Amino acid sequence: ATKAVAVLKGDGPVQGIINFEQKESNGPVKVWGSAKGLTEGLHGFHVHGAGGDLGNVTADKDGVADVSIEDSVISLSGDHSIIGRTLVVHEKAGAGAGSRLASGVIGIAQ
Repeated sequence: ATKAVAVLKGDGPVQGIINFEQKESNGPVKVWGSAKGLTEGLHGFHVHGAGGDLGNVTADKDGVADVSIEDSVISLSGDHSIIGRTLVVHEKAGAGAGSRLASGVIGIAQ
């Protein structure tokens, strides 16, 4: 694909949207967007399955994240295609095996 969207829905006020973008089959995916209704701190932000970790995002004192991560690992086409694989995010701000999540399966836009 060349575009895709992950609509984040979760526990109560936690929601959000995340766009992905790729130009050529082995180029860098650009992951931009935001999610709203969080707590203050860092949250585990990554794609589910093998090969899709995207570090963290910084929720501010309003529980809102802004995301702008270019990415060469993940891919819209190819074998490890994230199209269909689920973008999850921790509601619990910090470290460790977070359990209260908010998910959004990645679907095609363009």
